[PDB]
Amino acid sequence: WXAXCPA
Amino acid sequence: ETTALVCDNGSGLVKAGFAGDDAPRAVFPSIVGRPRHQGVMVGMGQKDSYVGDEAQSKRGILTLKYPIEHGIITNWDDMEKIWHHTFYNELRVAPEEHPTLLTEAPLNPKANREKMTQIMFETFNVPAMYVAIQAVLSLYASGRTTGIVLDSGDGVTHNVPIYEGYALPHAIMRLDLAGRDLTDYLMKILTERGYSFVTTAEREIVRDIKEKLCYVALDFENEMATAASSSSLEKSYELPDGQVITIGNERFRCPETLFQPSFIGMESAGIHETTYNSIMKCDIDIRKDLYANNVMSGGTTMYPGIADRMQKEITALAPSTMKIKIIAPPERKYSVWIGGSILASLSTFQQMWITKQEYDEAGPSIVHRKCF
Amino acid sequence: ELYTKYARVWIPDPEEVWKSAELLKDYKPKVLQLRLKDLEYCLDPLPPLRNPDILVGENDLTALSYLHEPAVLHNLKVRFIDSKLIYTYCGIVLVAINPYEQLPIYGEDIINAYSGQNMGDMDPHIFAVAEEAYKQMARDERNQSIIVSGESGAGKTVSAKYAMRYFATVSGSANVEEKVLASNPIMESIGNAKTTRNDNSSRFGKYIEIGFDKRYRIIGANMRTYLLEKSRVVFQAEEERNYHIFYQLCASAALPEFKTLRLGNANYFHYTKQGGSPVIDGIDDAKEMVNTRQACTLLGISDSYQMGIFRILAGILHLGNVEFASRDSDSCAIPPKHDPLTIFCDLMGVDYEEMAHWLCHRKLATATETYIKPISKLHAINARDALAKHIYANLFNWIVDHVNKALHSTVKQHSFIGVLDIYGFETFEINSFEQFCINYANEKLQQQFNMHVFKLEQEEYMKEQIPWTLIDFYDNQPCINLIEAKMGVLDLLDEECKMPKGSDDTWAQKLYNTHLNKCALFEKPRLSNKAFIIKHFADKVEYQCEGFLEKNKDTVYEEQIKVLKSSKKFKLLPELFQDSKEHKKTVGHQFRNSLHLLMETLNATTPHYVRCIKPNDFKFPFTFDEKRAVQQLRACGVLETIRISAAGFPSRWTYQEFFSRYRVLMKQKDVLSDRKQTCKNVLEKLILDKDKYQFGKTKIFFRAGQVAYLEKIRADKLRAACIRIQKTIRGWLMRKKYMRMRR
Amino acid sequence: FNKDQLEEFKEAFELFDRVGDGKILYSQCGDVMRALGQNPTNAEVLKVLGNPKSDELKSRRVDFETFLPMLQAVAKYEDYLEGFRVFDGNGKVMGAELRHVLTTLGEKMTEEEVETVLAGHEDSNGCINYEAFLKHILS
Ligand SMILES: Nc1ncnc2c1ncn2[C@@H]1O[C@H](COP(=O)(O)OP(=O)(O)O)[C@@H](O)[C@H]1O
Ligand SMILES: Nc1ncnc2c1ncn2[C@@H]1O[C@H](COP(=O)(O)OP(=O)(O)O)[C@@H](O)[C@H]1O
Ligand SMILES: [Mg+2]
Ligand SMILES: [Mg+2]
Repeated sequence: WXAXCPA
Repeated sequence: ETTALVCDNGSGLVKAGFAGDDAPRAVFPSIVGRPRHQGVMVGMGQKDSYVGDEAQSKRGILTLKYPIEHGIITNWDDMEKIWHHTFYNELRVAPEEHPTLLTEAPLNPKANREKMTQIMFETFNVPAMYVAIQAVLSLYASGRTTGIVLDSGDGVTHNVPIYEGYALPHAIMRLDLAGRDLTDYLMKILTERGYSFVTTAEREIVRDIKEKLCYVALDFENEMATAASSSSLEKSYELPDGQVITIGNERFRCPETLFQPSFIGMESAGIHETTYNSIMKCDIDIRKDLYANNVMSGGTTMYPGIADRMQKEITALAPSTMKIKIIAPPERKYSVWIGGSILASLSTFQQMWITKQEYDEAGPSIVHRKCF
Repeated sequence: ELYTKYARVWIPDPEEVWKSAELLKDYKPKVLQLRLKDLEYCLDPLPPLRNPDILVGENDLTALSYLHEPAVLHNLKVRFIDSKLIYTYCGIVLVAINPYEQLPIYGEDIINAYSGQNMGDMDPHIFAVAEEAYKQMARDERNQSIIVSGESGAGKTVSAKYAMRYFATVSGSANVEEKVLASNPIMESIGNAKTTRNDNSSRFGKYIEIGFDKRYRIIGANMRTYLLEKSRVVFQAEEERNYHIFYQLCASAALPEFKTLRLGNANYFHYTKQGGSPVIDGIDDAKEMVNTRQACTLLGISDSYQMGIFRILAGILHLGNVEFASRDSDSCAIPPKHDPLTIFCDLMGVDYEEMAHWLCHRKLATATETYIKPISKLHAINARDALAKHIYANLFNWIVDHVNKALHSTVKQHSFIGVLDIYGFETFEINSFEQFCINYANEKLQQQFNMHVFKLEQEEYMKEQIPWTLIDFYDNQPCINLIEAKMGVLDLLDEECKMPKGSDDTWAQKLYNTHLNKCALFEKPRLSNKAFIIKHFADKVEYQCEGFLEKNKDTVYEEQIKVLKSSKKFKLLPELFQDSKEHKKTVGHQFRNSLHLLMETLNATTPHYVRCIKPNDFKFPFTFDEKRAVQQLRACGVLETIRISAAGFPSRWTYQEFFSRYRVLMKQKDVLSDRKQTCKNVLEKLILDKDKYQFGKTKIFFRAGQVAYLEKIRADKLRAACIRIQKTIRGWLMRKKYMRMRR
Repeated sequence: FNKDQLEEFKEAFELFDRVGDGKILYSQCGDVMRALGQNPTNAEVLKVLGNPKSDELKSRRVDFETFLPMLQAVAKYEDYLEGFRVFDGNGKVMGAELRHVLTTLGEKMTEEEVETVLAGHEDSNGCINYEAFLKHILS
């Protein structure tokens, strides 16, 4: 992703 | 007439084929490999890349990236190779001549749709494109117009309640627990038995174990006590080199994490309790219909017994009178592709495509505006 | 604007579609005083006007001076009843009305008499059109075909019989035709059905190519079939029947050969049972099949294959009795032993357990693996019926091949003349997917007809000097676009077959939403959601949506075909299949594609046309009923053709024939041996302007009514001179009486 | 008409009186006019007679004085030639066609009248020189 997770 | 293409960017597989077929004409892991060692033999062949079944065959020599993580495309440069390989090698088709249909998880970052379009029109020059919610396509796949679809991929799990062909977007839940996190947990617990799997090529060796020998406990505490009480659960497996490895209760302990993400250390509840808490968000009128039409979808729901474990569990949350039914067609891994094949061949849909002309006028923002 | 005392006019009536009057007050400008034997009849925001008795009975319906439905119906009535003439022409179209008694007319010496002569030279007869076909094929290597069209029982098959007999006697020098006629019992037995209005209606379209050598001797004939009504096999509206062969077979169950076929009575089997009407009056099917079996025996199909055919049809009847128990919303099954599957598997020699599985489940196989699913009881029932329809349609396409093997000849076919027998445009008091297909094929055929007639008139005018623009034509393409094109009625019908849950109720809503006020030609019946109304070229037709989808749907599960193809008991069952994307295609798209295979065959060819119309419903010999015949003649597009011709310059006179008839108008002042320039001078006196006539090279063309104008002024001059002559004769004769008395 | 004409016409009229009352029937008035050189149409004859009804036409008798205004009213070749040239160009006319038209069109005559007027004017082919026949019937 961009925040709460690695992607 | 020119038939549309139907393509599904899973995390774990690419599935592609021609609309109107009842199965994909290509499936292969959406995996990109690069050589890491030194090339000793001058005059041997040389490649900067392998894709799919190639990167599978040689994997001992390669580092394997997935360009997709939790359904977000994490680098485009490899993804564009995966699409290029899909159209030119797997389907052997010019994309200039066929509409294309592309498939996406419900919440994922809105920038993803813009880039995923921009590459279809700039790189492949596709005539026409559309992007469709995986759970919607699962309904077309399973012959229904009302249901709640639980869909779980290699990279994402999500629920989407749909009633009478209206989707119900306030009631939509997304847990990114998936095949890959079941793999990584499987590695961590396998370490307990004195095996370690350390590398990308080796992680797929784990995954083949997960696919062959995992199953879901119909009571967790019963079978856990049983395996301690006797080894009848225990089964064993041959690594590529011929080493045997042997696995007990531990093969169910991974499927149980879907029902207790406390093992992985997630906050949120198992997918039964998300499914229920999704239905509760729905209007009380509809719920009697969503309880009957529970549809399993995607490969992470292929584990033997997940259907019964779901039914026995959600039948404990739901009020005693309601009829609870769970619907698990044995092709469900394909079903998102099948339902996309059905959708792409409807005549009403032909008005829906994003045209190259209208993208060229409107710019990639069009994909949010038109598509849903 | 002519009406006088002693004018005559046609008026509408409830009982005969038109009735004549004489007008007995001179009209000038609001109501007319008419005698019949009195009425005053209203004018409204003019009445039709009637041809002088010299015209009525004239041998070409375009010869008349006033063209309209009353005059046409009158001419056909008087020719049929009074002169016992069954044949009449309109424009190029021959129009044929079945005498429904035998007649002398078809004998050999008439066949010989017609040969060699043009369509103006002789009174109309079917031989005259066949002789036109033969004469065009003699001018041009271009193939010719003959198209025979009308309501069921109007006499299409008999008109084909005679049209082929013409070639057989004139060309033939020795035995194709005796084989062709021996083919009729077989193709009727497999291909004819009993329908609400009459029995023995042909549910397909049949094309015979008579082949010629390079001296136009008949070498051999090739038969093609199109547009088969496959849906009738498994479904039947009330008081109809499926194809005769099934009843003949059931009626024959007592015979010892059939005894192994374990047949019932004809209302036992679920396919034959549905219509509720086993028996046709005055046909004993048990002694029909003796005919059809002899037809096979003569036409070269062995007793081995005949017993194969009946073994397959008994297989289908036994297949239909298979009944499925449910287990589930999503699973069904077959009870522990089910007798109509036990018998069926013995008849076609396959494993009961394998059919039990593959009937019940279906298989789907990807790049990697094979998956086997239960299916709901409704899908299993649709699959069973799609299988029965596929077995039937392949047995049909096989019997037509083993016929052609008897009818081909190895010599090269230099050219062919083709004869086509096809159901006519048809409108009923319920309409259903079959009628929608029939009316779509008729819309196509009369597009080809309109374009052909418009071409032939563009050719004729350019044989003259005259500008084309006066010509125009009825283009019916927007109805074909409504029926056939994408987002058309058939396309949205297949879409409901694709869509996850589909019903005629939900279909019709799509129809309305898309067409209802987007298109001039699609309409909703004011007081139903369930039906829709199409403005077909002839007349508005109302189609009910209910049970389109069940009729629309075929999909054969490939593994069900494979279980049959694995059979080894007898040789015919493998042979039928032996010879996918095809298997998916719905009935409404196999019909489309077979209609293209037809229209591309005809569009390679030059058409000639025969229209059949049926005088009366009740089988009364050689009477006539107005109320049907007007509907038939609208269904034939004859009325539209006539109205178009009346808009143009319908009448033709050759300068010689005009001068000869109208010399009475002229004077010795005004005759000069160059006939054309004399008539050019005279006509401008008599009729004001070219706006009413054109000078051709060899003919004069008139707008409607100028012929009646000529006959009016001629008859006036004729009476004026006649009475002058009588008056003068009596003057001198009375002077003779004055001499008689005074002497 | 002068006194001499009136006297000759009255004498002729009285010669046609077959009942002795000095009168003829209305239906004979036209015949007398034609015998006296008039050529009225049947319509003209009925008009000068006053379009009489059947009963008075068949039984009502009128003397000369009432007849005279009618004769006056009636009194107050190239057309004949063109009329015959309609049905012709060798100067002949078929006997059959003239017979048919005279017995079936116009003021239809009896077969005996047509035979009588045509008698002696047709040749072996059955053709009449119509200029001579016209002069003959106008004499
Ligand atoms: N038969 C099976 N049993 C258990 N797990 C499976 C099975 N097939 C696939 N999986 C796992 O599920 C994931 C693939 O699911 P899939 O629906 O193909 O993903 P995607 O969303 O990319 O299509 C992978 O983690 C794979 O290991
Ligand atoms: N020209 C004809 N002479 C004698 N009988 C005729 C003629 N035309 C039609 N009929 C009668 O009408 C019947 C019905 O017409 P037919 O051609 O057999 O059916 P269809 O018109 O459906 O092909 C014929 O069997 C025959 O008895
Ligand atoms: Mg998926
Ligand atoms: Mg017939």
